[PDB]
Amino acid sequence: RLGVMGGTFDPIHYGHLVAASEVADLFDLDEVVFVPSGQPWQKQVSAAEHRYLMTVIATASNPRFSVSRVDIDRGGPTYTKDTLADLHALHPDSELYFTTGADALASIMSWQGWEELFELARFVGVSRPGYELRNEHITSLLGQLKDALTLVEIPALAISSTDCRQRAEQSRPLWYLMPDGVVQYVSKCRLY
Repeated sequence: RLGVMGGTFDPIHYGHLVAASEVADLFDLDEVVFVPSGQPWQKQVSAAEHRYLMTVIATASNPRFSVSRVDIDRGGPTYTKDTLADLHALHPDSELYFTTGADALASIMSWQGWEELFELARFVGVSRPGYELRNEHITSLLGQLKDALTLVEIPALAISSTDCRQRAEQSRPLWYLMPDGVVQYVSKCRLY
C-alpha cells in the first residue's frame, strides 16, 4: 500500500504534512510519495523546482515520505492518470492511494476519464474543518462507484497555501505554519 500525494505545494505547510501522516495511519500505507504538480491548467505560481525543493525540505526527515518529480519532468500541465501510470511502473508491488485537497480532486475527475482513473487507485480527498460539498458533479459521481472515493477531514488543513502566500507578501510571520526550512526557503528565494 503506497500513498500518492498531489500536488501544488506552493508552499507546503504542516497541514499537508499532517494530512499525509493521518491518511497513512488510516489505510495503513507503507510510504507516501509527494508529487508536486507540473504546469498549471490555466495559463501564476512558483517555479516547479521551488515547489519541489520546498517539498523535499519539508519531507526529508520523515522515513516514510519521499518526493517524486514524475509530474515535473513530464512537462506540460500533466494528467493525474499519467502520475499513477508512472508510479505503478516504479511500484508494481503496491496498490496506489492517490490523495489531494478536496478542491484539487474535484478538478481532476472533472476533466479526465475518472472511470479509468479509479481503475488505477483508490482516492482519498482531504478537507479542512468547515468543508461542505457544493459541486453537484461529485455528488452525482458519488452514487456511481465502497470505497473508491473517501473524504477525510484534517483539522490542520485550516492552514492553507493561500494564507501563507498572503502572510509572506505582507511580511507576516510564517513560523509554526510550516517547517523552519520551508519558511526560510520562502524568505530566501523571495517567492511571494
